[PDB]
Amino acid sequence: MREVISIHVGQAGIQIGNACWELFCLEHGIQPDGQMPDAFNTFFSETGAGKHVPRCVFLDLEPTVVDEVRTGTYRHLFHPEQLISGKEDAANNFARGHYTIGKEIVDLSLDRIRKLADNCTGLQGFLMFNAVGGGTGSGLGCLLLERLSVDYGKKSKLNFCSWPSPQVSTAVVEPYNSVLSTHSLLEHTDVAVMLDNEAIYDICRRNLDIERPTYTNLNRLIAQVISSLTASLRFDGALNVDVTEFQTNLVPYPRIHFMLSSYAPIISAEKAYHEQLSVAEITNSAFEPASMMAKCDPRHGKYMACCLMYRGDVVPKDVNAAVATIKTKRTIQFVDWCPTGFKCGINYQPPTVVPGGDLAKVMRAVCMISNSTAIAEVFSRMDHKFDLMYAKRAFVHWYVGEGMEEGEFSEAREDLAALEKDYEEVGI
Amino acid sequence: KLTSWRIPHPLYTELPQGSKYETHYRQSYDYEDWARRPVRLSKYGLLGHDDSGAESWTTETRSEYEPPRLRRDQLKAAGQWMAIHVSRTH
Amino acid sequence: LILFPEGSLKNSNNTVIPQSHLKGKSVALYFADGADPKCASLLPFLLNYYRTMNEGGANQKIEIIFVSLDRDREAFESHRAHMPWLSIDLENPLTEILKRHFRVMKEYEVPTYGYGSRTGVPSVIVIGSDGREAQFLPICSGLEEGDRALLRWDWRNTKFA
Amino acid sequence: MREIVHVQGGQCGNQIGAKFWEVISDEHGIDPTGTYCGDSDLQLERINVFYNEATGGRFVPRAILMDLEPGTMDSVRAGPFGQLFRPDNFVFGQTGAGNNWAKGHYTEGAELIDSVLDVVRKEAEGCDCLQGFQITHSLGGGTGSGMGTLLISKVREEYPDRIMETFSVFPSPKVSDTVVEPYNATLSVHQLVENADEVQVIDNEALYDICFRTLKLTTPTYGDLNHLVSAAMSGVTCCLRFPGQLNSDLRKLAVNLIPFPRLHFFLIGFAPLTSRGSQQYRALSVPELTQQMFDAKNMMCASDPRHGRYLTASAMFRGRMSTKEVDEQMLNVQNKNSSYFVEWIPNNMKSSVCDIPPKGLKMSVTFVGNSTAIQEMFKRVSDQFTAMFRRKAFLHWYTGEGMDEMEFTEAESNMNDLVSEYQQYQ
Amino acid sequence: REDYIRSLTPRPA
Ligand SMILES: Nc1nc2c(ncn2[C@@H]2O[C@H](COP(=O)(O)OP(=O)(O)OP(=O)(O)O)[C@@H](O)[C@H]2O)c(=O)[nH]1
Ligand SMILES: Nc1nc2c(ncn2[C@@H]2O[C@H](COP(=O)(O)OP(=O)(O)O)[C@@H](O)[C@H]2O)c(=O)[nH]1
Ligand SMILES: [Mg+2]
Repeated sequence: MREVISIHVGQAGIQIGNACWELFCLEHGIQPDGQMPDAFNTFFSETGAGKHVPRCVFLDLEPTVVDEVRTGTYRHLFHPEQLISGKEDAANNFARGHYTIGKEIVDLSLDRIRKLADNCTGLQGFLMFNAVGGGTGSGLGCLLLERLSVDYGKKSKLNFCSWPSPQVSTAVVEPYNSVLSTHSLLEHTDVAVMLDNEAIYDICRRNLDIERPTYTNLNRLIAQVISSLTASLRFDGALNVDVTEFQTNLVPYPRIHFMLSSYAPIISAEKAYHEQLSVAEITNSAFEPASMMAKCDPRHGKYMACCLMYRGDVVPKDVNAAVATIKTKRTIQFVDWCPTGFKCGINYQPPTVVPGGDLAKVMRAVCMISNSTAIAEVFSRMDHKFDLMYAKRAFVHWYVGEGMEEGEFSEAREDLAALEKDYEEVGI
Repeated sequence: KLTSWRIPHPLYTELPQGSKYETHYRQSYDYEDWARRPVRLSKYGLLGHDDSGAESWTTETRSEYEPPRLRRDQLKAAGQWMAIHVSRTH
Repeated sequence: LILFPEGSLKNSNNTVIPQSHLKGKSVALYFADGADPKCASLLPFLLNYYRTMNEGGANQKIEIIFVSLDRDREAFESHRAHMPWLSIDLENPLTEILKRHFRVMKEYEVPTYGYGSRTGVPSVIVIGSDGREAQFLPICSGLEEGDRALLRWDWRNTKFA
Repeated sequence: MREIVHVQGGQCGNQIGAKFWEVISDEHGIDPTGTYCGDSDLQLERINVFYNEATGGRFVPRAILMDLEPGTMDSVRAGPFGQLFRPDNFVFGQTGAGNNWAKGHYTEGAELIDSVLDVVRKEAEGCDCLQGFQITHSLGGGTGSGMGTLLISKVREEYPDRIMETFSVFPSPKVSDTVVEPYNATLSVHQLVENADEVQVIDNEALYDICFRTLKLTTPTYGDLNHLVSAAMSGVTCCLRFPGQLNSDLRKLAVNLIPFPRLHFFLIGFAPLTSRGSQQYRALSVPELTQQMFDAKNMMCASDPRHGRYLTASAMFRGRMSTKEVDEQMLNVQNKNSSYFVEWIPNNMKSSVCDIPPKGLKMSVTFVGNSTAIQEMFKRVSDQFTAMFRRKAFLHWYTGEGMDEMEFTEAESNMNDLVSEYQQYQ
Repeated sequence: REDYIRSLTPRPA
């Protein structure tokens, strides 16, 4: 059988988590009381009486958003000890997560992970959902990812990240505890999808027409991406890609695994019923230079490998025409050592609609997950942000007091610098 | 908003007691009343993991060694039913 | 069930129409105050949207029924003469039971109807066949997009069966 | 069939005794007014194992109540399911025997023991089909320790061929009201080794710890502490009441578990144990009740079994199940815990099926087991015994009614024998 | 505070 664990670390992991688990329950017709009124697995474990329980762990050091789930509309659906909340927030301190109070949450979280990593078989992927620039997401994310790479080894891990944006930021220490967070995504991660806030901020006020996107609308759009990623696992389709061919077709070199995301068609109900949305321009709007979910101009760099998870009423003869259209375009470049670089897949269900959400149901969607050279500049903005920080050692006393040793700041500098060196070395 | 405090003068009349939960989560992800649902536990106390009892006990010999015509009907209701070939082939 | 009884639905010229006349259409209630600056600002936009989209077609696709919260019958008809589409008579208790059902109160739940949420005036609300929350238009809500949420109408998927 | 005679002695013993008669009456569908309820053949064909029929048809208990107080006798009489008990088997004794082995065994309790052997007699010779006795009592007090083991002794020379089965309540060191537990219990173990053949150790430490951890309880009342005991009591004698696939017995338990005849002290488990929060949320199957029966806390005694070695165990299952899954679950749990079982006893696991599940559940198991970690508590309360005996702590209450100091050292020498025998078989 | 999610079911408050 198939199953993926859905570890949600941090407050962003919880808020994204209750939106993706919202959508998984909607597409399988599973109510919050667990009852259907064999595709429930890869996300749900049957418990005898029709009680489908999700396969995740809600993980947050502070008891304010986990307890909100334990009092909200999903206080039933989620298993009680599956939800784990500690006592204090990590105060946007990577030392407070990875070298302080996080340990007494690691033991319980790895225990419950071990419970539901042996209740069924397969164990295809370990989905992670964390916020890089924050506190408990960066610290408890680094501890728990490093422990699973030793214990639950040789199993793929997909770290959906909410990486800090260049001009938008909600915390002044995000330059520190993101460079101090790359060293878990560089040596304990097989696939690291970079989603940020600015590029999905903009994608809602010109495509969804919403002048007030809130964080829930952000959590719905990432929920569509994770749904189309894991749709080819559960539901039967055409030529298919799952988590293991996902690594052997997007990761050319072992340490080059930082890639982007793009979803289409995100167009509201007043708007989507006017266009064709045909297979030619829904992948062409996927390769649109502003349509990525990451602030990354793709034209100061060459593409490396892309997977096109089409989902719905697509026929494989239609995808080969759209592949030919994108290749003949002279805006998207490619490296010379990758002649063919599109590993597409097609499922048969249309993407599901959320009643009350600001989307209309289309019968096909394009989610591209593309590895590009241009992702190096995304990390390079906060290379410059850390340099302004570390010149006069701002905010170090909060870090060194908890558990820090003053040298991992320079170790993280060399880890990101050697990371940038390889993106300009691969594309020659 | 002092005009709304005229009717709950003790407020312990249970009319305004616990009638709100006013967070962004309830703004964004709710429908009709599936948050205040009581948790059904057991009708026989702390031991009973679910609802069961004497109306479901059927020991093994009684439950499978029943007469063949009754088992015949019960499973007819659930879907009971060098090489060599025929003389046609050469 | 019957949502609107045989004499509760009155259009212009004051001729009663039943629920049978209502099929095939996008049915929206319009909770409104006569003296509200919000309603007074919104109503020409609703008039223009109704006229232009309903003229632009072969069918009467949308249709709106007006629910008043005015202070008296004089103000009710003074709003009514301004107001071209359907409406309920004010002292019919159907207006008050709709107030209860769709939770569109005006701070005065605590006197008689002491539940919680308010969702005040104005409120354009497309409804269902048996009274479903078909979808809420954000006029003054969590999105509160004023005079432009009428575009968010999904009129080919909200229909009166 | 096989008559089982229940006798409960002491303030503690009568409280578990009443709770046990809530549980088996729920299993057999009997109203508190005595009449039978429902149409449930599988709970009525073996009614004579614990019940007797009586003139008007009331299923009268075979239960004998002794306690030298007018204390919990009338609280269980006025309580629910207390009108079952015969108003003849209540033997009171109105003077009190507060926290003294002398006032239960040698003086005072010796005059009322001459009437409770009468009630044991006329109940048991009515039908000469007695499989065993079932004694409940605490050793950390007065009437329960003294008169409890006094009936334990005199029943054995009159029926010297049949089981007596004690669900004993041992001192429970930390939570210990009153101060004479090391004197009372240590001067009572040396009869529970000689004229006993089936002893069930129950502590209030691990009973509280089951409550605080596998149930997460905040205010664990004395009612539902006894509900855990009564569930395990009803599960260890489930085959004498219900038909099964691999039929167990109390004597099948006795012959198969105990080695050389002084090693009859057993931990007890009953493990479909969850809270009500995570009560709908559990795949209730054979491979995971085995994981829950074999991890420390779930054992009702406060002696940690991972510090010792199960010499012989039993896995008396109750419910609808398939048998090679219990057989391979016994073999693999012996395989991963090979250091926790004994090299000169192959296959240290009894198995059985009582078929009919417990009330409310769909499967369950009673894990009774000999452990060589059981001397952990024996050395614990003997250490408390010698710490008081060196300085001559409160003893004039004991010897004033008439006992010798030489008798106490015989108790400590006989109990220190039990520490050594377990050690050399470890 | 502690097991709030449980502690209404056996005794409501
Ligand atoms: N996409 C998305 N990002 C969020 C959300 N909430 C917070 N963030 C981002 O997360 C970053 C800070 O981390 P938080 O999610 O607030 O919380 P955290 O990562 O768990 O760290 P702590 O606050 O210490 O608990 C900010 O840059 C936010 O932009 C959300 O709901 N959705
Ligand atoms: N598990 C349990 N323990 C009890 C109960 N009643 C008393 N105890 C324990 O027994 C000790 C008191 O002994 P008690 O039974 O009163 O002595 P007795 O009256 O002379 O038999 C206390 O330390 C309690 O911890 C009960 O109902 N259940
Ligand atoms: Mg947060």
